[PDB]
Amino acid sequence: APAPFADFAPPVRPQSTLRRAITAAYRRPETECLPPLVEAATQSKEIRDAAASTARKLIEALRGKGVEGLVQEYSLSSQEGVALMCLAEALLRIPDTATRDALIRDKIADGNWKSHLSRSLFVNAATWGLVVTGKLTSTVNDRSLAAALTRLISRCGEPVIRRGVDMAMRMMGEQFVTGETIREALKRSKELEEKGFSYSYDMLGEAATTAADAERYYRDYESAIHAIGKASAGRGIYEGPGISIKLSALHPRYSRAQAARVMGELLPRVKALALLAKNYDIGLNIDAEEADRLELSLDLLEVLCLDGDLSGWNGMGFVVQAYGKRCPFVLDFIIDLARRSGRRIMVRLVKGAYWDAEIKRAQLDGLADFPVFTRKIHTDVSYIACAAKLLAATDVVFPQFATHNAQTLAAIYHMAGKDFHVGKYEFQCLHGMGEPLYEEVVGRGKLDRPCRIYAPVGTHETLLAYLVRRLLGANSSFVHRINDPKVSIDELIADPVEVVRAMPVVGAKHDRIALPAELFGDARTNSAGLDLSNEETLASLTEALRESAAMKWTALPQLATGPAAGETRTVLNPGDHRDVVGSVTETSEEDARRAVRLAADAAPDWAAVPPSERAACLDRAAELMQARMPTLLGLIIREAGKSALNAIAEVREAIDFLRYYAEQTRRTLGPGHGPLGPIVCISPWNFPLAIFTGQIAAALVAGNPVLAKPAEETPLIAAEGVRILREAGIPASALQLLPGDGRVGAALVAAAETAGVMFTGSTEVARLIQAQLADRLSPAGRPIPLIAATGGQNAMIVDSSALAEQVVGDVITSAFDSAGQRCSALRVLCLQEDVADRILTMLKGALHELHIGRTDRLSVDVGPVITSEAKDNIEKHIERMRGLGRKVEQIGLASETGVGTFVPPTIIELEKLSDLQREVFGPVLHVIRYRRDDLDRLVDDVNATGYGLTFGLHTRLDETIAHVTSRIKAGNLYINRNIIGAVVGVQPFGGRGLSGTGPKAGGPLYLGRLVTTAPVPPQHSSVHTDPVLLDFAKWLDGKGARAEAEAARNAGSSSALGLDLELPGPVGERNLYTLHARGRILLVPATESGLYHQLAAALATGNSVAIDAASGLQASLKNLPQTVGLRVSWSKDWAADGPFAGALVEGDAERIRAVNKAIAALPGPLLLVQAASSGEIARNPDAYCLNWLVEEVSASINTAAAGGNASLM
Ligand SMILES: Cc1cc2c(cc1C)N(C[C@H](O)[C@H](O)[C@H](O)COP(=O)(O)OP(=O)(O)OC[C@H]1O[C@@H](n3cnc4c(N)ncnc43)[C@H](O)[C@@H]1O)c1[nH]c(=O)[nH]c(=O)c1N2
Ligand SMILES: NC(=O)c1ccc[n+]([C@@H]2O[C@H](COP(=O)([O-])OP(=O)(O)OC[C@H]3O[C@@H](n4cnc5c(N)ncnc54)[C@H](O)[C@@H]3O)[C@@H](O)[C@H]2O)c1
Ligand SMILES: *C(=O)CC[C@H](N)C(=O)O
Ligand SMILES: [Mg+2]
Repeated sequence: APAPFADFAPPVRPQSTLRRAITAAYRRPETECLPPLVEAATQSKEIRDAAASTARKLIEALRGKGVEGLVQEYSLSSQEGVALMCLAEALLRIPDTATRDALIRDKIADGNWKSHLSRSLFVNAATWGLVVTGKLTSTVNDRSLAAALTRLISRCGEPVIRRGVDMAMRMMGEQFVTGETIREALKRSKELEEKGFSYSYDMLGEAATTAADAERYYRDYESAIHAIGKASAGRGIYEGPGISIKLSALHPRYSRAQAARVMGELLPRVKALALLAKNYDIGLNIDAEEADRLELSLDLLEVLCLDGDLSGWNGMGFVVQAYGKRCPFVLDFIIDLARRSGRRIMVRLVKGAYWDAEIKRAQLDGLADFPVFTRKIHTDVSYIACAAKLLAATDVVFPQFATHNAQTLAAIYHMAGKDFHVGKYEFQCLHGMGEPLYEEVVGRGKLDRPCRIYAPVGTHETLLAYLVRRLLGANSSFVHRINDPKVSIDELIADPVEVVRAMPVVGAKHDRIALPAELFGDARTNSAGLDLSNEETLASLTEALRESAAMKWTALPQLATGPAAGETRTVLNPGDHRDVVGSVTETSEEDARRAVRLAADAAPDWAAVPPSERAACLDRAAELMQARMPTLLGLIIREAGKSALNAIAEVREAIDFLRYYAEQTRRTLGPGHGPLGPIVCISPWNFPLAIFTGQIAAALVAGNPVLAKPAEETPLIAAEGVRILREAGIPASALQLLPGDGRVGAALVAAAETAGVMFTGSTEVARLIQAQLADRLSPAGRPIPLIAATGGQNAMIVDSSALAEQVVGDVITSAFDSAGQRCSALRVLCLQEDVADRILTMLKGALHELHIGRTDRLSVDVGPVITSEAKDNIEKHIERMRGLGRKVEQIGLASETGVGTFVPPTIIELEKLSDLQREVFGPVLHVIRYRRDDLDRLVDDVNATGYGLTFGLHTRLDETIAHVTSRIKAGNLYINRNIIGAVVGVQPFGGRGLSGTGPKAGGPLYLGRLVTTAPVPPQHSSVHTDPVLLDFAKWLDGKGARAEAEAARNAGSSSALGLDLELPGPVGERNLYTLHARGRILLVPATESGLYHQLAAALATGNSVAIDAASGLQASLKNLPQTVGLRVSWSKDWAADGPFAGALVEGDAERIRAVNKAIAALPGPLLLVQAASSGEIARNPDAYCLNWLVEEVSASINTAAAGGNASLM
């Protein structure tokens, strides 16, 4: 068999000294990067004065030389302007100019435009918003825009419509693009080519999703090289036109993880285009993209420049991004490569276009620092220093200075000195934007320095795809400052080098941008990830992973008295059974019962450890796991079948649980919050470290000793987690490990001294535990608390406003990551009928680009399922659907998978959602289509499964967001992003119905469930009072029940219903946390006062009730106000009147036990039950705790989804 990790992530080539200098600078501190940049960018006082003069002379011409004018002519509001442009865009999608004018004249200008024009008019309004207002809104308020469009048409008629159409036509055909086609762009370029300009054409392709998209982009590029070469007609690479390409357009898996495919499949295609450009002797420039593709692209640039088939041509070009901390070392490397190869490489120096996306990515991944600067002035100094380096090597490279900043331009112009010849260097600008400035530079009558115009080419659809990124003209852009008339010229010709030099601390990070580790401020330290695009990281990880596979991992029954003997068997890698991972010794049912007794007898000693010291253990346990992360990664990869990327996330999530529960402890717990006692923690195989650790850390920090029962498939990583927690100071008596199967779990739950159970697993097993536990009562006569986190049937809804490329990406990740073995995984994709065929073609194309196999290779996307039984179960489902006529799409599996348990990613097209009647825990996406008027019915079908865990929605339309998020009943919502990877303390995780009891893991109510008296969580309060509660309290006052009326009003104030908070997280995301009503609560009263207390508790938290008619208390609620009676029903057959969302029970100990057994028999969800005796209701106003009568909802909205980040102005 192949040696573990012997082929994890070998580099494309051995890393030269010059390449190593690049990698070493990836995330270098910003205070280290600047001093050498300032040294390099300095110039004589004489030069700086001449620079500021030239830069002032340029800026004064500009100030002395469209959509705004339209808004003025018709006195449009901002929303009218935006809506008018969306209307124009949709009228231009009408091809025949005469048909269009007839629709305007006879139907639009008069009738409701809403009849004549399956896709909102306002799909692109975020982009038109930028045009009109200069500000970017992530989503579209389509009801506001509809009203504005009606208003402006009813006011001004066909004339305003005509003017909108012509404006949009001019902007889309001549301003945003030089032309719609390359032939048209070439015809339009004649005029400025005569005035001394040159051109390079950008064909607006990028981010291929399928093989078909990449082939299409390739032939687009090929056919443009022909038109450009023919038009060039021998002018050469400096005077004549060239083309610019993006590598992500030519392959659907352009990434370091797929480097072998990139060199074998993408390189040959770039070489064939370059050969064509060589024959016409035109430039071919490789555009720069995200920071994690930079070094990968250098390997393509190296091979192309050493390829003798391309010799004799100096047209190959390459962009370098000055906002990147690697820029000067990249330039050293290129300059040396130009010397070795003898190719005069065309180096286009830009600042960079992905800034806010890079900030968000680094934060999300928990990396050590950013790969770009965080102050714009730092990018300027870097640009000017790299320009000096490039102007010293014009013998071997051709520098191309792409900038619109007049201060940068003047600096470069004077730095280059008096000698110039065409071919020494050039400036560059963007079509429609930079000509005014550079019409003051080009020509013998100005500065006599040439400028290449970068010219987008594309249809309306194409230009709009990333027209937002191109606009971002933000609060720090030179283009934005030259307009702003409160900015003086003296301000605009300020020298960035001298300003940075005289700052108190050179190169300081931006004050308002958090390093990834500091995302949560003083609350806690963020866990740290690893950069799998960093060759140094991959190299050192390769060795640690190899060394992890040599260990003899074991897991034993670690009882309080010491290791126990038992039945021993191997643990095999699910991706290859020949790979023995370790040995597990499993627990006898006798030692299971014995461990509970030792924990019971040791419980007082652990409760007596002060909360702050308990949390301090957890903080030490977090630090141990961060240090051992590489070794833990390797065990999770091989024991549980996970990819390295999913193993990193899992170890982070364990670290985060430990620090989050430690901080929550420091915020809440005191002497009056006593532990429950021994808690049994039972966990699933699919997050074998994270969920394992989170349940145990919570229970322990709340003062409870713990019996940890790991899933039988993943004991080894569990045993390691317990080793670490004990090393951190958890005493052996406080944390005992009991490996084994469901019998060991069932014996622990049943044991006499078990005070609480934390279960994560399947819904049916949680139903068996609930049944065990209804037989039992605590020594105080109350039910044994149960937290059950169970399965999901998670849907995503996509309408015709979504961007297919974003959707396919989020779907492929949500459904097939970890082979779909996430409780959160996407199970049902719901596609609006108009875009269903297009998205499904893309999805299937992207499916076939996934790599399935054993997960000790970075190249693997989808690993094995955990066992042969899981495989057989998943494959039964697939073949059933296949036998019912449903279209089934499956990738092909390589024969190497036969040594493991694999299921291929699978797409199944269903007719109705009720076709699918059970959670299928594998890589199996079901697809259904819906018509837009049936959206509300669709949300019902989603809710009707009974599950309620994760849910996703892709739309740009506020009315659809409002509608859908107010009707879906699920605990974790996701807008315009994937639906997996909830982050501790940011998206507190957990659902409702068949998906769990709550409270949410990694949320502020979790610890309260594990003590006898719940504390008040941080920020847990609400100023809102439920109005039916208030009517009930008045009814009680009317009936003479003064004391109960007062209790009712106190419950109204104590309720946290309506709490609405935003939680700190990464930039580019809004993460919200809210408390809602749970639903209909089953009330089982014994006395009239008991019923009034129960009803006040339920109403104060927004719930309706079903009251046990067998109680005989019907006459205690005569003459209810109508508002309260709407919320009240009576029930004789509890099972018929479900599903309920909780229960309140009054009785003595045996009444409680009987009612509890009858509630556990109700079909459907596990109910969170609270019981109290009549005397407890009288003595304790919190006998029924309001924390468990509300439902937590987490929502995460990707606010960078329109293409940029507004807040990072
Ligand atoms: C001809 C041509 C061709 C291209 C490009 C430009 C031109 C003129 N660009 C885009 C370029 O990188 C840049 O985004 C804009 O052109 C604006 O730069 P200026 O010098 O015009 O303006 P300006 O001088 O106002 O500089 C603005 C720039 O500063 C940076 N910035 C803003 N805030 C910052 C902060 N807080 N911290 C650090 N930096 C900050 C950004 O890079 C921003 O673009 C590009 N880009 C790319 O990545 N790949 C490519 O292939 C191209 N192609
Ligand atoms: N809501 C969540 O946060 C969440 C997270 C992960 C997984 N899950 C769910 O867990 C399931 C997959 O994991 P699984 O296959 O390991 O679950 P499972 O129900 O098969 O097994 C879970 C655990 O319970 C034990 N067990 C089995 N029978 C038992 C019994 N009669 N009494 C006591 N313990 C018993 C097992 O040994 C194991 O430790 C899926 O349904 C998935 O959706 C939910
Ligand atoms: C379920 O398996 C846990 C999944 C995790 N919380 C996530 O991916 O959100
Ligand atoms: Mg099982």
